[PDB]
Amino acid sequence: GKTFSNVEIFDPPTNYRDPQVLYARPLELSDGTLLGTWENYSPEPPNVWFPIVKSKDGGKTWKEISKVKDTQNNWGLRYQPQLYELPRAFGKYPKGTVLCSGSSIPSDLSETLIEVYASRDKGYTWEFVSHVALGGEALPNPGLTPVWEPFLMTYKEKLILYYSDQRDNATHSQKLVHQTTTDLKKWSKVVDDTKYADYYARPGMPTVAKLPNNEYIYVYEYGGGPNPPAGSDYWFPVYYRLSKDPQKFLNKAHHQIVSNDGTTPAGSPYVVWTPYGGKNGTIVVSCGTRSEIFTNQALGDASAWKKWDVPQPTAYTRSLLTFQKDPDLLMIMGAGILPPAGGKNTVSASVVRLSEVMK
Ligand SMILES: OC[C@@H]1O[C@@H](OC[C@@H]2O[C@@H](O)[C@H](O)[C@H]2O)[C@H](O)[C@H]1O
Repeated sequence: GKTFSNVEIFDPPTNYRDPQVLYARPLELSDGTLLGTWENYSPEPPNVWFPIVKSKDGGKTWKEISKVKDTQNNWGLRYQPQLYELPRAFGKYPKGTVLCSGSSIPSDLSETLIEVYASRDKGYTWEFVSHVALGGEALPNPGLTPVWEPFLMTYKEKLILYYSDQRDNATHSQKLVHQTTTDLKKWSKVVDDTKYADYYARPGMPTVAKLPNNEYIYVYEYGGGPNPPAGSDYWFPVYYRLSKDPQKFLNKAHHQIVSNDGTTPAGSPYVVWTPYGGKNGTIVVSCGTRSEIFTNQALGDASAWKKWDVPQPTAYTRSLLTFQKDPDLLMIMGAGILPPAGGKNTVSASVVRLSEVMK
């Protein structure tokens, strides 16, 4: 069988710091191998690292094959890891190089630094590549200037790195931006992807997927979005935008995700698209406060969102991956909840079939 539920990837030592683990991310390589990483809250020193686990049987079993370490700052690689495989060469880094981006942060949380590291041997060894974005104190409070949450994607001859940015702290509590590169060393000026005029709004957590009508869907949580539910005065509903040019979401109309039964997903979303289910494929979205997946088989039409149960539990920024040799297969991977986590977080995954789940 290719499907499985709740297979454990990592059970953290008892001495790891709340939340112990968080922010799981998967990656499929062109040879079918899977890589996985997460925020790894070990007792320091040594400075924290991003572990790299590898599966050769479609995620049934896993083994750690390396650690991505901060070799530049004597801080550690601490938050918001993101794995990505180059689909083409950039500068001296050929097609098939594995990138691991993430934020390097000293233990005292006084600064944030989004880095790119590269592996030329499919995840066994790593080398620093470049510093992308420096920010201030790593607490999500209005007025601080941190940067967070890198997400990578290619577009033609460019690689784009999307992230969350609090540096414009006289105008936006947080906004969403990107930089681009053609060689993985020189990065463009910051470009805005999504921002709202009320200072207290905090759009965050960008992820992106390519649709088969040559548009891209750009998904994020809209901190401070309208109509918080009774008894809340600030929430993080999931919104998205559509654009033929993925450098230009800023000027595109936004849409909230709401399923046909009225469910409003919120918190730390993650989107993928898979060439399965019909001529438009299937867009799949997870959010960080519910266990279901949300699907759209109409290229992001706002009235076509569906919702389906899966056996993988709710988790912060629960992530998604679709298998290139079988688009019907969906991996859902998580590393538990935001602290306080009560010592309960583990890193785990399920593989489901959209054909079975979508009934
Ligand atoms: O990833 C660990 C997590 O990051 C910090 O918050 C960042 C905050 O999270 C999103 O919801 C927003 O885009 C961003 O400002 C937390 O302090 C830490 O637990």
